[PDB]
Amino acid sequence: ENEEGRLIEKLLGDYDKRIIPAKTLDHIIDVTLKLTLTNLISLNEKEEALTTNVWIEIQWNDYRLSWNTSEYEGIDLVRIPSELLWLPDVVLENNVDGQFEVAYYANVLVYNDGSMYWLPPAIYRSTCPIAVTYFPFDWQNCSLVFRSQTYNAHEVNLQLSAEEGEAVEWIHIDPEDFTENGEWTIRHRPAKKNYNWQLTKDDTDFQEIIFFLIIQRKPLFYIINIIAPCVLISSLVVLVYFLPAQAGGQKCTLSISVLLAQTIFLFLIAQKVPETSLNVPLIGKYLIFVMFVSMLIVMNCVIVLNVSLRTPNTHSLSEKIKHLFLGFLPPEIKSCVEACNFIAKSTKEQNDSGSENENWVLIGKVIDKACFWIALLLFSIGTLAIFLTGHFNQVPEFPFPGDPRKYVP
Amino acid sequence: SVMEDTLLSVLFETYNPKVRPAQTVGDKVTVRVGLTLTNLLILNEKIEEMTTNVFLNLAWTDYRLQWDPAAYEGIKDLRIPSSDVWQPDIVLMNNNDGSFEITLHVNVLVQHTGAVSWQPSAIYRSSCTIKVMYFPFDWQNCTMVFKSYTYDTSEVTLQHALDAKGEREVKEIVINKDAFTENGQWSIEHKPSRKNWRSDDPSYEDVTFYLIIQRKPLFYIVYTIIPCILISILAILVFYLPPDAGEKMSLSISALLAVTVFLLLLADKVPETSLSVPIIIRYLMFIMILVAFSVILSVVVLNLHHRSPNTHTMPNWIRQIFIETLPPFLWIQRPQDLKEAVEAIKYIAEQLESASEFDDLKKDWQYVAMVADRLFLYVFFVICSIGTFSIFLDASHNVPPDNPFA
Amino acid sequence: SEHETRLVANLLENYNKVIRPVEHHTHFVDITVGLQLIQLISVDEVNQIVETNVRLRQQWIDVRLRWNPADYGGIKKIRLPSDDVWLPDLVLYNNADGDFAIVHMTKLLLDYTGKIMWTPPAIFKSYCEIIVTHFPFDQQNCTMKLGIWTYDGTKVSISPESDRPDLSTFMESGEWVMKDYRGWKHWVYYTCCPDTPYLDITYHFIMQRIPLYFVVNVIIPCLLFSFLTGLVFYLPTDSGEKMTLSISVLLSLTVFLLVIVELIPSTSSAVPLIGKYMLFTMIFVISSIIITVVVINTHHRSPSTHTMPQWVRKIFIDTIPNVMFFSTMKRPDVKSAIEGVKYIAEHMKSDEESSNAAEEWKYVAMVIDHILLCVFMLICIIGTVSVFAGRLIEL
Amino acid sequence: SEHETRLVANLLENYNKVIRPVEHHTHFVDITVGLQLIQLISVDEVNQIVETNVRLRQQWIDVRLRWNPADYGGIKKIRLPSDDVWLPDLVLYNNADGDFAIVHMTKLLLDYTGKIMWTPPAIFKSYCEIIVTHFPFDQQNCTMKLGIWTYDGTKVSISPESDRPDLSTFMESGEWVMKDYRGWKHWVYYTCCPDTPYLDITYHFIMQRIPLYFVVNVIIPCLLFSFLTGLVFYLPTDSGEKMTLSISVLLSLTVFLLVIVELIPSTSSAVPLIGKYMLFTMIFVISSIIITVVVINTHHRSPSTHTMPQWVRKIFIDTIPNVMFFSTMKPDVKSAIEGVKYIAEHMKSDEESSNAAEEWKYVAMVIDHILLCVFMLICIIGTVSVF
Amino acid sequence: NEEERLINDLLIVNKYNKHVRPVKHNNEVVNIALSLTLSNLISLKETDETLTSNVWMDHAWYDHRLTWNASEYSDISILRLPPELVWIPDIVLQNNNDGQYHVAYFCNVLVRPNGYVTWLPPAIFRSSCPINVLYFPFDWQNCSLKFTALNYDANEITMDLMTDTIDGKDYPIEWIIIDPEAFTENGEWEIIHKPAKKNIYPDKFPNGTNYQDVTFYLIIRRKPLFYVINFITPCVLISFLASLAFYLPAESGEKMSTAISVLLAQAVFLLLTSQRLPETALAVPLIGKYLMFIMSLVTGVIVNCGIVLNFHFRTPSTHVLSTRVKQIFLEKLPRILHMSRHDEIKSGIDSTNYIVKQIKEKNAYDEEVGNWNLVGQTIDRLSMFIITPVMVLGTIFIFVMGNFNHPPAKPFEGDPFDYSSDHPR
Ligand SMILES: *[C@@H]1O[C@H](CO)[C@@H](O)[C@H](O)[C@H]1NC(C)=O
Ligand SMILES: C[N+](C)(C)CCOC(N)=O
Repeated sequence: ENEEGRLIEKLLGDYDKRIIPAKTLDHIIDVTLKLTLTNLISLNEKEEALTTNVWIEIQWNDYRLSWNTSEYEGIDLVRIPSELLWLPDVVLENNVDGQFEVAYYANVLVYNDGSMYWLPPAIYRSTCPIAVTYFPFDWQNCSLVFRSQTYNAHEVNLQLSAEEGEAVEWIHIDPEDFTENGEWTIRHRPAKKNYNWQLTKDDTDFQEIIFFLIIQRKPLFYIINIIAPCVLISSLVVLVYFLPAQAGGQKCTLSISVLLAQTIFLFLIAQKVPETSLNVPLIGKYLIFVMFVSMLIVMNCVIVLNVSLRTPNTHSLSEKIKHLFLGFLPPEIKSCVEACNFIAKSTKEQNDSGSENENWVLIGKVIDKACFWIALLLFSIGTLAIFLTGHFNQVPEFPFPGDPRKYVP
Repeated sequence: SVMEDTLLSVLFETYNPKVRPAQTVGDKVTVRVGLTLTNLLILNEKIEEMTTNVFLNLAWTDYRLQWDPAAYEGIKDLRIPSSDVWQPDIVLMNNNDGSFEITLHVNVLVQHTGAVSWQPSAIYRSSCTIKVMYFPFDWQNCTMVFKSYTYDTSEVTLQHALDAKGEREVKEIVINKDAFTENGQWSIEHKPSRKNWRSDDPSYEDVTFYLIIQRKPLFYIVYTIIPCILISILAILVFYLPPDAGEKMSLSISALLAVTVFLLLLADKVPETSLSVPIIIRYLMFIMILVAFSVILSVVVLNLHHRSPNTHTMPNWIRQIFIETLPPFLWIQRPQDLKEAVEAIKYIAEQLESASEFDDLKKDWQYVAMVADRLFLYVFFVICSIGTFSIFLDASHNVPPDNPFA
Repeated sequence: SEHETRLVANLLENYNKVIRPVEHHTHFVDITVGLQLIQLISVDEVNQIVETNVRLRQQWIDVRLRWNPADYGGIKKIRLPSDDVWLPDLVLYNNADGDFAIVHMTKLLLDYTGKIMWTPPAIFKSYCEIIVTHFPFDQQNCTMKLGIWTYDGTKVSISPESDRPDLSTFMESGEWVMKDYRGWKHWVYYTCCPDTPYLDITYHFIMQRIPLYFVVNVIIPCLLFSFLTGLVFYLPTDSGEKMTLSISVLLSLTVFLLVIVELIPSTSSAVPLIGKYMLFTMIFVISSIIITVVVINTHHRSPSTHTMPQWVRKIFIDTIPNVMFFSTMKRPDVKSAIEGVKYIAEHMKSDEESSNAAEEWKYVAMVIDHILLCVFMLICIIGTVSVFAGRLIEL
Repeated sequence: SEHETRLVANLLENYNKVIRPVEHHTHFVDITVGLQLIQLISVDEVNQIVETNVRLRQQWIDVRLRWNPADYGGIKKIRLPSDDVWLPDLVLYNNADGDFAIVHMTKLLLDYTGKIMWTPPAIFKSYCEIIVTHFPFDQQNCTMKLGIWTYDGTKVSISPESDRPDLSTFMESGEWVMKDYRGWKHWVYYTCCPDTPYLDITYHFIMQRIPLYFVVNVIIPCLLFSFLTGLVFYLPTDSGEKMTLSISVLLSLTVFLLVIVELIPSTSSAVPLIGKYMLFTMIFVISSIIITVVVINTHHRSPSTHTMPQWVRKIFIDTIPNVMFFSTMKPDVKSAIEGVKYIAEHMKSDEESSNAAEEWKYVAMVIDHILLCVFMLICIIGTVSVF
Repeated sequence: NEEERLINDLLIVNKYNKHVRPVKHNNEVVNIALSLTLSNLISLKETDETLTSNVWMDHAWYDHRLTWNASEYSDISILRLPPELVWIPDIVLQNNNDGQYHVAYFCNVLVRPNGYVTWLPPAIFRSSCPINVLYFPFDWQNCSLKFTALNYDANEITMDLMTDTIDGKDYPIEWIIIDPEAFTENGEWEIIHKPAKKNIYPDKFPNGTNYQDVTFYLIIRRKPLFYVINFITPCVLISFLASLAFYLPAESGEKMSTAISVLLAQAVFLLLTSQRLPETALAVPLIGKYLMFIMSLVTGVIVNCGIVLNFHFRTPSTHVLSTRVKQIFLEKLPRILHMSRHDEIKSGIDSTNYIVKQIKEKNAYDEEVGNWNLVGQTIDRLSMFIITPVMVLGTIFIFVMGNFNHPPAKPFEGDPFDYSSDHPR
């Protein structure tokens, strides 16, 4: 016969699960927490939520559920459904949804001395305020805040689990069950007991256990798929300085089209970053910079076209301008005779007008070359600087800058 | 009333709703299953599910719920909460979500002879395999498979529901004109019902309700097909523009990008199954490839138009075809001072004559370009018209069968 | 049924569902677990979640629930609510978006020998490591790890029904093809509980994506624009439209890049070949734009200020044109009047000289375009043959 | 604990959680209600719903749950499940996509004098009337109307715990800033129940949007493209690209306007200033396109079919050019004899026609300089005005 | 507190059965008064054809088992009981979209000493509302909430509209109640009519539960300023740009670009309009009709610009200016359309004669080209005069036909009653 049947009937008989198991008035139940991360499912940027697949290990002592193993044929561990027992209402407070408690209410391992061991699984969605300053070269500092929803520090004493005397101050990671995210690398994973000193040992919010996850984004996907195309397309603006400054040269076409492509890329980025307004993402800063540079290049194309396509009819080529831009930066017989004279004169005048047009075209070309050099320098420096400051965003060496401890097993 | 309370106390004194009513071991409970459709809400093509608002007309006999009306002040039938009586676990087996059971647990009607009738309402999301071949000129064949999740043929015998005058079975979905909203995008063509078995499983039996529905494609026509017809018209036009206009590439490329954008935005509404290419996507791809070839041929015509003796020499075959043979068929027929002054006049005249010959050869090249362009115009007009007409004629000849085959 | 009513009353009269169904606490419950796959609802590549419609068949013995048919009119099987009897706590370890355990407490079948068969339904939303490296010609291998949660192998033991999950009633997907599927049993030692093994059954399915939809809707337009890329070299410079063509191709490709990036997950573990090929095509179009800008500059080179280098002339007018066999290239006041005619003649001579030099420059530009057209057509065909290990052209 | 077990058994033995906690039915229960805003989860402008994470603190006295601590080992407080005792039915009147009442039945704290403290959490999805006038620099005022549903003022009375909601533990939004917040108690007479008033507490939060996401993603590109509008006037007609540039600017502006249309609700109560300004910018750009087409047509006017009118020559060639300063504008021998005379005559005619055409070109140039000056003036006065 | 004693007597001592109708004889009928209060018209999703409403359902009936003598107990004149302890009528929304049939919050009922029970729960309802897109965005919709009693047949409980007293005479409440103290006015939808009808279907029987219902209708008119400002004005301006594109000279080299860009903008507007409407085939939306008409017209404009360009770039080397086309496009139409307006000497003589002949031929060629240019100008002027009036008249007609669309000023066309709160019948 299964003696567990009569043992459990004895234990749960005359047992009230609403009563905190305090032996005396001043007894404080010590509740021990330990988080085992099995999968970092995702960090939803749009809603700023970190989803994790964890096993939360909760341990306490319930003196009511203790027995003498000799009276039950050596049974020293039984499994009782958690719905039948008193539990410390340990919940994830910083949850995006309304899910405070665990997902699946597993059984509780009850040992003969009253030790209760509860290890339910959970899919936790917790708020992670996302810093976009260095997107996509960013590292996020996500937190999981655990505290009792019901009992205050005068009743329940939350603590971190300790094995072999040493406290486990980190998110445990079982090698038998763990999967790499593929987009996020877990760099640090400390855990500490925190206090809200604005409160007192009452109010149920005085004490909490915080498990941290300093995760670094892998940017190769973002580089290859967004940044490299964006830089390559933005670099096309500098080509407009080698197109002819006349009808069919298509300087403005190229410039405006590069501007439109950058706008498309801005829309593309808008689908990847959160809609918060605390900072502009690094890639967003680069996009704004290149769009402004392309606007400047459109203006310069318009100006060079205007200069090149000038004529003596509308504009006069000043001698000072010419010097500056070309010296430093770079019966029947009489009627027939009259007809011939006029023909020669008209040809000469047309040729002179053509020569003036040629001078204007040359001035345009010189301006075009100088502005090409300026634009190339500007674009190269901007790109290099922005993505170098992106590449120099290291994850801090220590989980907490003040502490000298590494918080690793 | 007091007497109803007494009757309820007597009926359920020892009644176990967990036990299937079989007055003798081995008896089978006959369950009549009928479906009433109040609204066909959605046929979501992306996830391939049909959402319907239905009543599930169930009927069976429970010998334990019998009483003599004369002994209870003439009470002949009771309304009882569904959870107080045994009911067959009739569920929608092919739901797309996890919802197998009904939503609204109405009271069951129990008559004094033990006959129990139950008409719970539900919002069922049933998986429907979508045939994308003729989208949006398509008819879908969506089914709703109902059977007892728990009891097999050895325990319950599923039957068809009876009509109002319970003399003949109703082998179809019942639609109530008073309570029924037409979809507005789908028209119901057939709605049969049929009991299905499995030759490899003698314990399996279900009642399946089929909805043979036909789509009304006016939305898709107006918002995708006519704009693409206009784009194809522009693509045909590009061959009437003269090469000197400097706008041939603009027009052809604009048409190409427009049709590509139409395909990209239509990719949202079509299903993502790979068993076939919908007729609308096939038409869009045909137009896109036609416009791409229009771009290629416009580039060729522009290249031909801008040649000259200084760069190209016209080969014999080009002159033979495009100058002589095609144009008829295309209807596109086309004192030292005096001596030196004399020398200068000679030079001017020779320059003029050489320029005239050069321009004559250039005009020959431009005429070749014009003739080739006219040929392309005719060919592309024919191909575009024939292809569009053929595709849409094939689409138009796609109607559900008269016999639902079920 | 009176007999069945009495039997059900007697079975559960003094039955405790919190206790394991064993006759001695030393023994273990042997549970035969069989996973039946009904439908593959979805495969969310971006979120890396696979939704499947399954039945979780479980069988075990409960000696407390046995009866003698002769005492109950010959009843040999009954249906009991699953909430009435002890049920194993079988949990899906790799759950990502759904429930860990079974939530649809359907009725179970109980024989008179105590044998129980329980087949509840479930929608499993399990984590799926999506390998976007051959997309859209990829195959996926993601699993469903099932195991008893709170009982070790010495208390409750699970064994698969068969080496493979049951797909007898599987509903064809239309987006994926089932290549292979197995169920492997594991004895896992966790750092929580290092003295006893926990039993586990991991079912895995090899899914081969059917690529027709993605081919037609993504790849064919991209290939079309890529082919049009090299067409800009056949467009003459006098047309004044080369930038139009090249830039339109580039904009189309950036839009399609937007589509690609919103198609696949952002994981960086493996570089998607579709993304790499799109980047290479963008580099291709950018090089086309750069070199056609160079050609346009060459065509419009002013002979007055630029003089053709001897090497340029030799290479692009004396040797390369002879190599292209399939191209059709070419390889008183009366005095005042007298000086007026003089001036006209001299100006025409100078104009002819300048025009001949400009025409030489244009010839060089044309030769460069022909070279680049040949090179870019060769590169495009070589590329389109060899993408996705040729699976695109094979399809 | 044995003492606590016995106490809890004694308290709820004859307790009926359907009756109001009042010694006499003519009294009323005074419930101290406080709202504690934990986090502003979302603000859906299109759907006009505000989703907030709050903790609803409620306090009242239940005389039926008294005890003498000396009789129970000196116990002075216990935690009880909410389901075990009478609870007030506070309802969010303006619920839009959530629950009307509290569904998280957490445990409540019970004092030995009968005082009860209950602080269940909730996710309120309340209706929020969005004012789009100053988007994206707008501030929003929307509220949570909490009141007892079935008990009128004479049976259950609710009072605000504090003049303001508690935001001590509020998580900073990153999209919004709480400028002000307060809670007002009201006595309301409903047409259902006209004899007695129903009490409620309306908590409102004045939240100002942080306008940097939309400045970077919407306003800056729009300003860039609008500023490119004036470049058309400085682009010469000979370039053959005025219409390309102007059309591209107009298409980009309409694309961004259509994007803005997706960020705001479709209500007609107010016209957003951003939308109105974008519409005016498009009107200006289309007027500029009209004038650019007129300028292009003028520049190509053939003197053969058009003679410059006097009112055009007097004004555009003699008046504006002098006024506007910043620019830098302004045998067979007889057959041969007849032929040379004919050539000279053709040069007569060609020179005259070219002179007329150049006059037309000059008129077009002065026109587009006038437009460019107008655009620069508009831009300067606009940029000074905002500063 | 004597409420405890009263409740114990009513529910325990009297053995109240929650699952029995409150009747004394089985053949009696329970009358259920029903009324609806609209506190907020949350949304009307045209794409989903769903109406979301924040309403208060008001049920009222008599339960003879919940009567008491207010004097035997203390003067208790009212009592609040949870709905799960007393019999309540299960009135459900039959035409819901989601699976929500009942009310959101099951609040307490109010019971008076005479047995009059009232129940005023709140609810968020997502009803099915077919959308008439014929006149979008100048449309009015006719949404309904149909409530049925599926737990009992018409022979067991009778639904009714709740009555109200004004001067001692009862009049039914035949409308949705809009409480000024708890109503939020929608910024997009304006409530015109809000009648309530108690429908009976004689083709059915009182045997069953499909014989009766109470339906609350909601004729709401859209406020179109948003769509007029944001969707119609830009579209109209961009469309007029097309007609303007006829005034560009053929030499500009941007006629085709302008017309094409206008067409592409119109296509974008058409696609965005498609995004906002349900995919029903009942009728094409008014704005959809306008966009299709204008896109067709702009395609005609593009084709005619192509014709103009083809005519302009003709030359004697490839085409011949026939007399018919000449007299049509240079004589008649320009006036109709009011458009503006010793051997060295011999060699020298031979060479100058050759030069003169070439110049004469060149001038004749240029004259022919000029004639072709004039023909092109005549053609595009005629095109402008023929097309721009069509554009403006079509725009005005389509957007005046929409503006001349109002709700019918009376629900239920055959019913002369106003169904207004201010004139109860
Ligand atoms: C329905 O009503 C009709 C007409 O009174 C009657 O003949 C029939 O027996 C009734 N059936 C039921 C099931 O009430
Ligand atoms: C007061 N009110 C209208 C908000 C709710 C009415 O609830 C009752 N009194 O039954």
